Amino acid sequence: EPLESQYQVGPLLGSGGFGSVYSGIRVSDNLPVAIKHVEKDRISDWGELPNGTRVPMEVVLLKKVSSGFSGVIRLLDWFERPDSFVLILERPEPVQDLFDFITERGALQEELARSFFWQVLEAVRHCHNCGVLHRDIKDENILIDLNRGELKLIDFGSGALLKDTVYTDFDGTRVYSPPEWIRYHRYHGRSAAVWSLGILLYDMVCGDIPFEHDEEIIRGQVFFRQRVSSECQHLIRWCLALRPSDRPTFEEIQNHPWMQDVLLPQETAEIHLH
Ligand SMILES: FC(F)(F)Oc1cccc(-n2nnc3ccc(NCC4CCNCC4)nc32)c1
Repeated sequence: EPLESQYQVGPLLGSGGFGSVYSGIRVSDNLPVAIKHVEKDRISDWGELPNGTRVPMEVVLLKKVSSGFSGVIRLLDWFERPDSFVLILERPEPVQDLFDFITERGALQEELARSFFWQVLEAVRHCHNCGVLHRDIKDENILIDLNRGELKLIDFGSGALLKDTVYTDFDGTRVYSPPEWIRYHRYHGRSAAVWSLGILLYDMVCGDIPFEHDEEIIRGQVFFRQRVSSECQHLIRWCLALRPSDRPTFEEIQNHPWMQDVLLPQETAEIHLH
């Protein structure tokens, strides 16, 4: 079979709502890869490629964003099996997700959080550009290429095609979901994304997410548990405005005073990762 011969399976890296993910190598050129299995019965959202073939939405979305270079994990190949689909994905090495990174480091220095957050913004802009809404932005779905200091977005399994009309479905992470989802089961793509970016930024500079319960999300009152500059607090509170239309655009986020003078990825690595 074209799967078992082209790739050499290694250790299981993780398992969960996303399926089972294995470390692996492409046998030809020894490129490191990740091998992700999803059972068909466990798949909720289906999509279709330009031709007839019906695939997981995730494959559709990944092909739309996997063109060229970016802060998005590249889809190298996919295979269909009788009861599952198998995805072949890029694997940086060495690598660590941002969740684990924050677990080990605690709250991030603002200089480091600025660099990370900037790269997340460019990746998300890229997705929206390609007509893709990720819908599950959070520290676990962000990989750090430790050598290069480059961040990479992963797991489009809760994603959707970007549209200008309302969304009434959501299967991403609840504590990163906006108050309009909690209260009305309605949200629009960009402003729901910006809310989750606000959660992420708080997570980075405080070492934990700001809200646990539905009622806290709805109240939208932000308490800073760690020392954070006034400019950073302001950006966070702006992303977390209760009224969707009160939140910044990607452009306003990147023109914010706190976002100025970002480090390059490589110097971020030299100063903070090496
Ligand atoms: F971490 C590795 F790079 F080694 O693993 C990869 C490499 C490339 C892609 C992925 N992906 N892509 N979608 C994923 C969904 C879940 C997932 N789970 C294992 C990770 C382990 C640590 N980081 C968060 C989850 N990995 C995924 C995982």
